[PDB]
Formats: sequence, C-alpha cells, structure tokens
Amino acid sequence: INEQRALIKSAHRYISEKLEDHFSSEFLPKALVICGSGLSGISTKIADEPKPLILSYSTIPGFGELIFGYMNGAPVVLMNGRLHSYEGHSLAETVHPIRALHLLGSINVLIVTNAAGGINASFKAGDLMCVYDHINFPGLCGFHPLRGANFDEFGPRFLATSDAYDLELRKLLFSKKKELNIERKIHEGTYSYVHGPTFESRAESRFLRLAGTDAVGMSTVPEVVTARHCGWRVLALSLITNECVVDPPASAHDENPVPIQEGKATHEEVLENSAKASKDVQELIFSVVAEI
Amino acid sequence: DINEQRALIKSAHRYISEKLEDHFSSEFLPKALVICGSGLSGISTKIADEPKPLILSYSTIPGFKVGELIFGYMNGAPVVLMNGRLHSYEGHSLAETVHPIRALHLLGSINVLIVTNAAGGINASFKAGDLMCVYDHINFPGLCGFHPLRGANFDEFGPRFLATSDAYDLELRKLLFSKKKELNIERKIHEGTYSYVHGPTFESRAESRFLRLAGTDAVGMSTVPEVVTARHCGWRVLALSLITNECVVDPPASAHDENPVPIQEGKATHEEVLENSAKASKDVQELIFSVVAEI
Amino acid sequence: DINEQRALIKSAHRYISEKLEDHFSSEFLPKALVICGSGLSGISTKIADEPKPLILSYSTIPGFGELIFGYMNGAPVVLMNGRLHSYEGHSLAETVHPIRALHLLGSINVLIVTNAAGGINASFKAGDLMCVYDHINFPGLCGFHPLRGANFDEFGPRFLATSDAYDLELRKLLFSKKKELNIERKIHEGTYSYVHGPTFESRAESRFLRLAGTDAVGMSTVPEVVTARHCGWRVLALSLITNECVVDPPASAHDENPVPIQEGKATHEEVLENSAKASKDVQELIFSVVAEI
Ligand code: HPA
Ligand code: HPA
Ligand code: HPA
Repeated sequence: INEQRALIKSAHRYISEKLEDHFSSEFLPKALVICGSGLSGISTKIADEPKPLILSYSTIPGFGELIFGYMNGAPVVLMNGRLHSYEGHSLAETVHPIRALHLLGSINVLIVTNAAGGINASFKAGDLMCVYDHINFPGLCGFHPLRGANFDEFGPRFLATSDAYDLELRKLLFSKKKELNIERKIHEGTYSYVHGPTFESRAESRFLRLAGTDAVGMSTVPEVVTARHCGWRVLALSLITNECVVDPPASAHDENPVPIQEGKATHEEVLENSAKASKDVQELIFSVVAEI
Repeated sequence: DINEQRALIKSAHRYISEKLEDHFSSEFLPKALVICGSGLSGISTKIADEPKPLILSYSTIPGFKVGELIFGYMNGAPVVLMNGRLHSYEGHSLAETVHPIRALHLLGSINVLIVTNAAGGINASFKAGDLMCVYDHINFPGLCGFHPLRGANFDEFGPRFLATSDAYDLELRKLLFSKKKELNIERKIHEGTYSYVHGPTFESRAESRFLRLAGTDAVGMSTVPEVVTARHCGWRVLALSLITNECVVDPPASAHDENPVPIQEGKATHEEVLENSAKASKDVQELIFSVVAEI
Repeated sequence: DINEQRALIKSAHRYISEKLEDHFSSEFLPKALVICGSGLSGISTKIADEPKPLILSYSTIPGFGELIFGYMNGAPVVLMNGRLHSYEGHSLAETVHPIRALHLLGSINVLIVTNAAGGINASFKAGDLMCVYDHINFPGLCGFHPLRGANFDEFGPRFLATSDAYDLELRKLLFSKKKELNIERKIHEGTYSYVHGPTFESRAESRFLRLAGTDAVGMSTVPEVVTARHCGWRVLALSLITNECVVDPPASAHDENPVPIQEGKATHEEVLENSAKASKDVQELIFSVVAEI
C-alpha cells in the first residue's frame, strides 16, 4: 500500500505542477468526466480561452490523455482513455487516476458514461439509462477496488454503497434533458457490473434480469466505488447499445427454430449505437457541468 | 506450494503443541475452537483462572499473520479461543485466513467449531439486536473461485470433494436453542441462511435485494471459509450471527419523486455495527459459555 | 504474460505438429477435439488400429494426461484424456492452453466435451444426460474468466458473444443419433452452470442456482467452451447427471421429526458410480456423432 501511496503522490505532484505552469490563474477542477461511450468528442466543447491543457497518460506517473480546461464556464478534468478490468489490469491501476486527482482538492463530482446491454424488457437500443443503483458482482466475490489495506486518509474501511448515486445530480440531468428538449429516452435503473469480456449468454441475461438488473456493462462501478470512497458525488449515465438476448436458444426438437445467432451482440453494434447517441450525451453532459 | 503450506501448518502445530506441554500440568486437549467475532470480544474473560490459561499471540506462532489464541478451560471444558481473526478484504489469502484451523486440527482433539460474527439483516423480519443461528450458507466468492479449498487437496485432512449440504450440525443447533431457553434469554434467535460476501463495502440496495432474492437471511464478510475448512477437517460447526443492522433494500429515490427519501437515510455504518455488537455481547457470551460445557 | 502464453502455445504446437508428421505417413488434420471427461474415459478404445494412433503424454508437450491422435469412426480426431480443473489451482490460461495449442493445427472446427454434473432441475435424475444448449459462467461474471487479459487477436474478437455458444445442428445430430442408436436413457436439453468447486453445493447454493435458471451444475467445461468459441469452433457439450443436488431446506432445530441433514449428500463415490453406468451410452453416442461432424 505504501508504494501505491507513493505512486499517487508522484502523480499528483506531476499534475499540479503542470497546471500552475500552464494556467495564469490557479486551475481547480470541480468535476472529473470519464469520457466513455457517447463522450468521445466532448473535448471539442472545451473553451478556447483560457487555453486548455492536454497531458498524455504516458508522462503522468501511474497512468490516452487528461484534458484540463473550461467547459460551459466550468473548470473540469476529462479522462480520454480508461483501463478496463478485463484487460488484465488490477483494480488499483484502473482507479489510480481518481485517487491521484483527488489530491488536487477541488474535484467533488465524478461524471462517467459507458455502453451497456439492456436487460430491462422495456429498454431499446439507443435509449439511455441514468444509474441510480448498482450490483458489483466481481466485488461481492473478491474482485474489489477496496480490497487490501484501507487508504485511511481517503475514506472509511467499511464504505456504504446504498447512497452511491447522488439524487440531486440525477434531477439535474433530467432537468437538462427537458431544457434541451432532447427526445431520447432516459430511464432510471440498476446497473450491473460484470467482468466481461464476453457478452452475456441468454441464461446469464435471464439471471441478471431476475437479480434486478436493468442494464449490464463491463466497467464504471469500480470507479464509482472509489470516487465514493473519496467522498465524491457521482453521476453515471449508461448508453443502451444493444438489447440483451434472453429467450432460450432454439431447441433441437423445434420444427421451425429461431437461429441461435439471431440478434447476437457485436462490438460493431456497440460502436455504431454509441456514435448515434453521442451528440445527445455530449450536449446533456455539457449542460450539466455548468451547474455543478 | 501445498508443501510450503504444509510446512507452515506443521511448524505452527509444533510450536503450539510444545507450548501446551510446557504450560499445562496435565495434557491439554481442547474439544472446541471458538472464533470470537462480534459479541464475543469479552468471552476470554470467562476462561477459568485455574488452571492458568495459555495465551499465544499470532505474532509468536508460525504462519499466523495478524490477534491471539487462548487455551484454557471454559465451564469445565478445554477450549481454544481465537481473538482477532483475519479478513480477506484486508488482503489476506483464504489459505492464510484458515491456516489456524488446520494447525489446531493437528492437536487431534478438536471436533467442534463455534463461530460468531456480525451480519446485516436481509430477511425483512429481522431487526437490529436479533441473533441468527446459522443452518445453511451461500458461499458466493467460493462459487466464483475465491475458495479456501482451492489448490492441491490436503488429503491428510479431508476429501478432494467436500459436501456442504450438511455443514451446520443439527444437534448443536438444538443445544443452542435449549440453552437460550435455559438462560431465559428474551433476545430473538432466528434460524436461517448466511451469505458470505467479500466486502469491505456494505451492500447497495440492489445488492441486498439480490441477496434476499437468492435466499439470504443475513449477510456478512466472514466465517464461511472457516466453516468450510472446519468441515473439510471433519469438525462439527455451530455458527451464530449478530444482526447488527437492517440492510437497506428499497429502491433509492427517483429523480421524478416530488418528495424523495434521502438516499443516505438508514445507511449502514461501522459505528452502528460496533454499538450493536456491544449491546448483544452479554447474551451471546452467556449463550456460548453454556453451550461449550455440553460439547 | 500474454507473451509467455503465446510462447507456450507456439512451442506446444511445434512439438505436436512435428510428432504428427513423423508418426503418420499421411498428413493428419483432426476435425474435432474430444475432451474425454466423464462417461468418455474408455472411448480411446474405439480409435481405429489403422493407421496406428499417436499417444502424446502431457509431460512431453510444452505447457501441458495424454493426447491421442487417430481415426474414430472414419474421422480424424484428437482426444484429450486428462483435463486441468481450476479447483486444483491451475490458472484458466493453463486449463484452456490445449485448445489454443491445437487450434494452430488449423483443422479442428468442433469441440466435443463431456463432464459430470449435479442435477439442479428438480425433474432430473441421476443417470440422465443433458445436452447443453446454454450456460451460466458465474466465475466469469465475477472475474475468473478465460479471456481475461490482453486479447489473442490471432484467434478471435475482444468481445465474444455467447448467446450462440451451443451449435443447433450439432445438438440435432446428437438427438438424431440417440434415436438411431435406440438409447432409452433420457437426454435433457438445458442450462449448465459452471462453479469453481471443489465443494459440492449447499442446499441454499443449489436453491440459488435453481432460481438463477440452472438445470445442471458442474466444476468444469465452460471455460473450454468459451475458449473454443473464441477460436471460432462449434461446440457440442454433454453433461452426465451423476447425482441429484440436495435443495430442500435443512432440518430445523424446532422440528419434531427432522430429516437427517446428511441424507442423500453428494459424494465423489456416487459421481464415479453413475459416470460408469452411463459410459457405454455416452461413448456410443459420441462415436456415432463424430462420423458426421
Ligand atoms: O450486452 C452487453 N453486455 C455487457 N457489456 C456491454 N456493453 C455494451 N453492451 C453490453
Ligand atoms: O450490512 C452488512 N453487510 C455486510 N456485512 C455486515 N456486517 C454487519 N453488517 C453488515
Ligand atoms: O453436485 C454437483 N455439484 C458440482 N459439480 C458436480 N459434478 C458432479 N456432481 C456435482
């Protein structure tokens, strides 16, 4: 833990010095925006003045790029590039940026998006889901970002997660949907984090629905839990990029079977629907960030 | 590396056995191991002063990591107490966590594990302050690969494939309820299923709802690896959970609610767990003290 | 680490390939890998004497129990006799290594795999078979996943669908051969749940598995299935129901005439006894199926 602490310190030391050298007045970001699915182009919405700062991950200790600048009048930090647990990284590596950035002392809000399969039978690809709760499946079984010695200078040994998704931020999001007259459906529901990288089988999706899942994805919950451990408020927004297949597969006894490949999830589909929802998601987040 | 685990178990047992020989006048053959989790932090005081008990710090015993083992007579019965158990969420391997059970099994006399812990109430009828006699468990991490028997089998202790459908001895549970009645303890003792989850987070609302749906009556971050290991060694097991808090299961306030309930309302805290553990300690302590005397 | 796994896979394939070329006078291109789990331990005896089969002990193959290469019912196959179960402490990469090594031969397009399983579906009886047409990979959902790590781009996609994991035509082939062979043994079609083991499930765990949609539970096979699919192979999976899981709640301390909690408990002895009983049928089924893959 003591070496993790050193890495986090070194990272903060590097970042804060770049900031004070780059910005005329002290740059104190209010929000970290993990620019996942839907948010690939929101950095273009960063204001020209003051000139934004772009730090490559490669030059930051423990860390793709961080972008520092003003967005709709508000000072933010953007993460373009994230580490997914299915790539083999430890969860400490995944959430290192949150802990490093916490040391700036100004960030109080995490805004994070991701792609997700719709488990709720009412959801359609293209819909969004504002996350109000989650199930951390890997967390229940030992794959937990807080496993190990507690970072006492950050948060408590035992962290409650029944209050993870700030109600006021969710109300802010829906007020901006209405204000912008965005017609895209925004559900409110439970996000289940599963490790991946497989898409769910039919039986797995049926299990997840039975378990109370509205949408399933392969990221975000470790970052949410770590941000909550640091005391941050969290807004999480899922893009429903595909409808999960839940019907039993064709029986060998069926006269006219539905092909088992029919409607199967693909990364191509995820990418295509992420791009379609991108303008709405970026404009929603653009509006929300000003009022934080 | 089962070899190196074996070496650790053997050296720990060597150390313990030799200390017992040096300390006690007569041979000391404990019949039970009591793991003193929540509500049992004080039961070491009930160990008889005569003959003088032996205290072994985890720091002085091989393989033990930290915490102490206390060897003595409780209510006329020779026992070993474990104070200061290890937890997986702290980063220890499950091997490290259950190592004490294997080391103590080599004394050849222990045939019962008695374990206590704190648990969140998942069953809607449970209240803070209630107890739950455990009659079944769900080993969630174990199903997924975080399992105390993972690795080469300790064939000198038990079978490669261990049944767990019979983990919680019926006669010991009946004894528990007998003593409850004998002691006139008015505190409720439920009978139910304990689910082991890794922690160290308290469950989200959806997580608790999932646990409830899966058949959980109480949830905690300990005990099941020790139970499974004790069963692999062929011991009987009595497990008792302190319901320290009622898990929040209702959905959080909707952004569309005009009169939303604060999402932090009723949130679990370690402070509440400690406070309720303490309020229950007297009853839990008298209960176990009474049980050990009748095997 | 993917560097190391790739080196092992390359070295294993080279060793196997060289042995095949020396051993068989004609080029040997197996079309199926048969993982000879429960019910299949004797199927190697149905390998044709001519051409003489090649047996490769695991201890001589890099990264690897024996591999048997030969002709079965006219078809070139490789048999895995010996598998590595995760509960023994092996990584999932080591467990599925043979599939990636053998994929480099460039001819296998089908995995046939058997295993023993506990019946979770209340209608299943010991002695029944279950043709798998879906699974739940509980360990995989929670992080214990054979594709965890950098992706093997040479084999398949970063993100793999598993809603189509159990080939329909192969399942129809299996049931056709059951009919043709006049096998009266029941063959269910349902969902296999993989759990780590090595414990047999508690009553509460089985009850949980049942409500999750499990028909049969076992401690193997799903990581192999997922890996074969990642390689683009078709999969036929067949479980032997070797015991009926204990699911009823245990006796209450308040019961007057409690049912003994030990009654009906699972034992490895029972698993092996029932695997033995079903073995003739399972071998006859797989033998006839490979002729048409
Ligand atoms: O169907 C899905 N499952 C898991 N993660 C996902 N991310 C996008 N779609 C999915
Ligand atoms: O709510 C809880 N969850 C998990 N472990 C616990 N130990 C006491 N309360 C709880
Ligand atoms: O009951 C069982 N559970 C898990 N694996 C099994 N393999 C055979 N029977 C079982």
